[PDB]
Amino acid sequence: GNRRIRSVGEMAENQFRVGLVRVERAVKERLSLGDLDTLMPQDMINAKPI
Amino acid sequence: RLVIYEREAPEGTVKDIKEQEVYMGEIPLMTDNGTFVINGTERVIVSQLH
Amino acid sequence: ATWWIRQAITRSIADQARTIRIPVHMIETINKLNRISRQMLQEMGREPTPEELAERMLMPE
Repeated sequence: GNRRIRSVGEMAENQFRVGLVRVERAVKERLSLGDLDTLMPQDMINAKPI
Repeated sequence: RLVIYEREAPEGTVKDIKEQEVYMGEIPLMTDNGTFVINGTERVIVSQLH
Repeated sequence: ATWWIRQAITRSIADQARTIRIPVHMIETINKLNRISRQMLQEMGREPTPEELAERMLMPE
């Protein structure tokens, strides 16, 4: 009753979650200096990290 | 969806640019038989008990 | 003084932080490449071919 079973689906979600927080820090970093209309939600979010 | 609040709001948006589906990562896919192929090699993910 | 320190930091970082020291323009060249690879990453949805970036970059490519 105290041993819980995870399995692939949940596990991928957890790693992916970590991927999203480490992108979050970056995202804030860009919104720090931001110009209004030049950038869009691409120039910020990277791929490789996730 | 990128929202920008008029500076010193009551919250209302100056501009919202919807960047169509920025690409982040390629996540592996699970096979019809429940296996994964990471690099040319079938790999299975064992369920966890914690 | 900010300019001098910022100049000083960077000029040193460029110089010694690599086990194989490489000239500056080389570093700047490298930096230019990552930046492009970023846009081109999702812009292309896959990632640029080694020659994809070549026309974007000035040099012999």
